[PDB]
Amino acid sequence: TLNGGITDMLTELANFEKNVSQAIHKYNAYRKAASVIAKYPHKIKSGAEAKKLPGVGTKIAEKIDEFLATGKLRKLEKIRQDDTSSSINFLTRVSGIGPSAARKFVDEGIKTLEDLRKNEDKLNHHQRIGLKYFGDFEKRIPREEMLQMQDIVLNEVKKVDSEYIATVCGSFRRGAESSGDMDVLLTHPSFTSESTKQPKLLHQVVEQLQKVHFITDTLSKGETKFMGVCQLPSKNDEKEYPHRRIDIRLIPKDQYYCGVLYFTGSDIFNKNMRAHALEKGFTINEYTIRPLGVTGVAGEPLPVDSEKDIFDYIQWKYREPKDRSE
DNA sequence: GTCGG
DNA sequence: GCTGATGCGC
DNA sequence: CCGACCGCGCATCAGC
Ligand SMILES: CC(C)(P(=O)(O)O)P(=O)(O)OP(=O)(O)OC[C@H]1O[C@@H](n2cnc3c(=O)[nH]c(N)nc32)C[C@@H]1O
Ligand SMILES: [Cl-]
Ligand SMILES: [Cl-]
Ligand SMILES: [Cl-]
Ligand SMILES: [Mg+2]
Ligand code: NA
Ligand code: NA
Ligand code: NA
Repeated sequence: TLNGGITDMLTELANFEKNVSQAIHKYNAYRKAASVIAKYPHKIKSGAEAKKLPGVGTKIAEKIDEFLATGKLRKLEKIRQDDTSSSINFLTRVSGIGPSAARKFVDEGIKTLEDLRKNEDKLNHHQRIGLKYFGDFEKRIPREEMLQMQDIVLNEVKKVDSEYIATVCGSFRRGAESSGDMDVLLTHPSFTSESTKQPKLLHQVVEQLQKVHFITDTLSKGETKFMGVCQLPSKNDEKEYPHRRIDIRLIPKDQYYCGVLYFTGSDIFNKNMRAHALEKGFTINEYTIRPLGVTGVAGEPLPVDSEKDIFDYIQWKYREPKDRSE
């Protein structure tokens, strides 16, 4: 929050480029600048000082000078007045509605919360649930609640098969005091990069979590990735808890470290680490770290037995999860 | 929008 | 039905 | 300059 004013601006500009402009790289350009500045241990005095950080160029430098002087950005002042941009930004806040669908809904006259609600028929399944829990999904989850959720998920998984290992990742693993949702990495001895000795491994877990009324809805579900909704149980006479988004990723047991690296994030940290990797001649995904041949084709997986091994391959000193929140 | 070759 | 490309999300 | 910008699971559609 040291340069919160500036970081909020950039994030607003990022969201604009992504939602309205559908300009993915401009979106990432702004988020990275915001990330880099949020990490800067000094209260930025000028755009010149900002431009020294990597990710901040000449354009963002001008904007930062304007913000510091007026306390705002004209470009944003106008954007907030443009009804189309405002409508598109709003709609995109519903899970399942992206830049394209948002713009299309607007063309059709579907622009508000009320509109969406009276037009459920025009929404696929995911959007339908996103609208259903529109309010809850914007609420934060206190670490205390994440802890209760962790307990339920681990114990229920333990009941299905004592050999399952569920690891809560995301901002939780990074030590945050509150998370936007719950991310669960899951492994089972039967599922390795070598073979799937048992079917429905993920399905069985989902089923059990639904059986105890923890998982309440499903946005999407496949053999290895579940995207849905969950809710902590409330006590007698106690108001129930908000519904929460939950992601469960089944990953080959032998590829745990690359998997937990991926799922721990942050997303920008991942983007930065993978980029640095390429420069170092390696390619990283949630399954493996491979070398880049002369041509450019990925080689065979390199041996990995800890997250640190991955860091070593790219010549980066290890960074604990708590320090990966970029 | 920013960066590196 | 399939594969491949596009949305959307992590 | 100007090309690259991480990598992938699932839902959905076009074309066959
Ligand atoms: C701060 C959070 C948004 P929250 O607390 O508000 O939930 P989070 O938990 O950090 O991220 P979230 O739940 O969206 O995705 C989980 C992880 O998936 C990885 N991940 C997400 N997006 C990407 C991406 O674009 N690329 C890669 N490689 N990994 C990603 C890194 C992410 O950490
Ligand atoms: Cl772009
Ligand atoms: Cl691994
Ligand atoms: Cl791979
Ligand atoms: Mg999360
Ligand atoms: Na810079
Ligand atoms: Na959305
Ligand atoms: Na998530």
